[PDB]
Amino acid sequence: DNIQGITKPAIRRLARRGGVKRISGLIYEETRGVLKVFLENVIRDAVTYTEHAKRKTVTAMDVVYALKRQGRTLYGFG
Amino acid sequence: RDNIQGITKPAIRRLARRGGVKRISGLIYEETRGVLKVFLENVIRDAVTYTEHAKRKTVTAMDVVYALKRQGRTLYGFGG
Amino acid sequence: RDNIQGITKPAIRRLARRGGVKRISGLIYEETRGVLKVFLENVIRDAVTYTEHAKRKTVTAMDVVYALKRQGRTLYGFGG
Amino acid sequence: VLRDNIQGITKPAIRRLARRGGVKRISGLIYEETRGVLKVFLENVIRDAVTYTEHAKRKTVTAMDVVYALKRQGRTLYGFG
Amino acid sequence: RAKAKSRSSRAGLQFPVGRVHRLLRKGHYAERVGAGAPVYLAAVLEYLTAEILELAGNAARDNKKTRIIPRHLQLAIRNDEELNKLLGGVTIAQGGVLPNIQAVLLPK
Amino acid sequence: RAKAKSRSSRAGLQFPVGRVHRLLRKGHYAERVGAGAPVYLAAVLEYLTAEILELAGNAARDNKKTRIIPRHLQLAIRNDEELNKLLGGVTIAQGGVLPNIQAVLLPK
Amino acid sequence: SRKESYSIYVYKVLKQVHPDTGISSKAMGIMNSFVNDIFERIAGEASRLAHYNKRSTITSREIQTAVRLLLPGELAKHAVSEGTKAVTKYTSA
Amino acid sequence: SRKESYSIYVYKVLKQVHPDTGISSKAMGIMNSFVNDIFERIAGEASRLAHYNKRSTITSREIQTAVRLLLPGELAKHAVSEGTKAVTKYTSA
Amino acid sequence: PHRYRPGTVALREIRRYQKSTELLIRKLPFQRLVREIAQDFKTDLRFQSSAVMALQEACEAYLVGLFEDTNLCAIHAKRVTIMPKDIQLARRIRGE
Repeated sequence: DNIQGITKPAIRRLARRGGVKRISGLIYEETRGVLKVFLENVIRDAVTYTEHAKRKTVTAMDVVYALKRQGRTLYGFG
Repeated sequence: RDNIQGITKPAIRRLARRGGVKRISGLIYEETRGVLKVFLENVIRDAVTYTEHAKRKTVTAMDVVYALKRQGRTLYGFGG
Repeated sequence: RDNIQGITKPAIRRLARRGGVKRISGLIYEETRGVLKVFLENVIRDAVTYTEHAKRKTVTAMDVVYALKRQGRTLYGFGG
Repeated sequence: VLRDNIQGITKPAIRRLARRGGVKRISGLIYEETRGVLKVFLENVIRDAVTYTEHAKRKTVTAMDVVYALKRQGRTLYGFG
Repeated sequence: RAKAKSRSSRAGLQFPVGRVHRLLRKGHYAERVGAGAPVYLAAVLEYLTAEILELAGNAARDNKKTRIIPRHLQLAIRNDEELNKLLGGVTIAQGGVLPNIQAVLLPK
Repeated sequence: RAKAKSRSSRAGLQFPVGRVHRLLRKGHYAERVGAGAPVYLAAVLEYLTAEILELAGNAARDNKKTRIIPRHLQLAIRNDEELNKLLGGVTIAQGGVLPNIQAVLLPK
Repeated sequence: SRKESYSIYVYKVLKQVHPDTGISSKAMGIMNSFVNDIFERIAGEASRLAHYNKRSTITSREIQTAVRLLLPGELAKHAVSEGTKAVTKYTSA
Repeated sequence: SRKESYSIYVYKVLKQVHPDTGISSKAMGIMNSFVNDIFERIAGEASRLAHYNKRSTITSREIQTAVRLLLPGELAKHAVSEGTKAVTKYTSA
Repeated sequence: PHRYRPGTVALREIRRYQKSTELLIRKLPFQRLVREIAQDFKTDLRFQSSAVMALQEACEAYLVGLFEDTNLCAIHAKRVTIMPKDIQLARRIRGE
């Protein structure tokens, strides 16, 4: 159970970058669930591309393609 | 021209009724007309662009299907 | 002659308004006329000198452009 | 490198210059404004002098370079040839 | 065999017309590719690159810097109404957000 | 005899290299004129000409017009802190003045 | 082995727009991926237009129509102007 | 008699910077005078610079120095790059 | 009837004439004045239609610039009305 590794201070800092002035005490568990759901959909795709190539090492390109298919093209990692 | 007035108030009411809206404030109509005009303009510009590439003078249903297809909405039943 | 009186008070007011002056004292007019007269005299003396050197009898726009150029101010739009 | 020498233009010299000009009473803030004006004035002349010096490929700044630099701004100075 | 000279020089372009032509043929977009397609596409790409670099370079001087970094590109893109429309969905690493606070949140 | 090709085409410039070379010889500025002087001077004039036209066109577009007129040249020159230094002593016919009013004169 | 990127051409253009400024490797990586993105969009749209008309070749007409569709109204006018200038100079060379 | 002017060249530049925009006759006359003005200023300074060094020929170095002396800093910084590139390309041809 | 307070119209005129572009001097009076002054140097002179316009544009620009400078000198003395001594001071400082 490593979901507890996303500590409360990090959540506050992220809300601060977004301009949030005051945060209710229940936002943390919802944010944890949202992050877990977002990660699962990307990881499943990355693993799918990795397996098709018969490689055992996950590569940056696999994540780049996985994000592009959902429309979240990421610039910077080649 | 005045043709924008052709989308009468009752048509807007029936459309809002289909969406389940129970009570509608009297100012929603002008906003809806403005919102509709920009969509039509956007679709027609692409349609006319496709028509012009083909050197045709009549605009066909296929050009409208492709315009909607590019904007990200697909229409079933007219062809394609 | 009386031709100096042809620069009526309203023309001076319009010029002062373009310069942003909000209130004008009644004695500014004779000083402005005196200041303008010496400037015109200075420019015309040079223009006429250039005209006379060329043996012409008509004074052309080039002679005025060169007079202003010698006084240190350049005019764009009439030639040269 | 000299980190700072412009402090070397002393208050008494500025008062004496104002005296040559006929200034009777001087406010206490005139000194820093005068220093800023003089520095701004010197930069514009030095940049041109150096420009002529570099064009000639010389390494020594010469009086003539300053004379020409001053002449371009319209301040012909008589006495130095 | 006359002395060869590059097509990019003839058109007056910096991008490689030969490489773009190769990439079109190897992409299987169509079985035949005309002569004018690559020159036009190269000219368009050069224009868009020059506009981005110009705006980023102007943004750099405002920070007394002399080297371009991702933060300046992000500030250049999110500040232009045309570039922002073409790049509304692209995410740039290390870019951060633009400074903005809703007036309701500021002190009374 | 090879087919003639203009020097402007070789350098890639629009201004006439031959005309500038002719003017330099006829003005008696010096007894000999090097081959590189006219190309450099033409390039500088072309840069400055385009630099002014761009600002004029942007002003014209803001004014919702399609033809550039002297008023737009005046507004372009007087709003730039560097052009205003090079063209401080020049007057443009029908240029007018920039709107400006002293704060002390406005009503309380 | 031998890799391929546009960093050289981005540098040549940079020295023409601003001859006194440099660019960091992090900005260069973003500029290199941006070009590959726009290249793929234009070639994609041009191929679709060519297939609907039942044509075997891609020509400047396809590029022009795609450019008018993908790029906003203001970028298209300028881009098309210089594209036609380039084609005219090449054909007249 | 025939009068020479730069009007066609000014129009070509305007069409390159703004293809949809046009220019009235008065603007053409103003630009045509402005070009001759700057021409005389640069040629004048180049002439003074030639005599102080006892040289009999005007060269690109005289033009570069005159440009740095007359134009303000940033304008000179860009213009010198334009001239250097132009001369380099011309000589390379 | 409605009446504007003193200065409202002055500001309106300032905005109007700052936004406009036409010439402000009457063509005929200026042409007669030019023909009068020139007569002292040489008789029976003739002038082209564009020379009078060039002189008019130069004179109008010169006066506008002098009034702009005089306005600063007026505010410095905490006054609003410009006076002859202000012009005399501006001209003396300019070195004319």
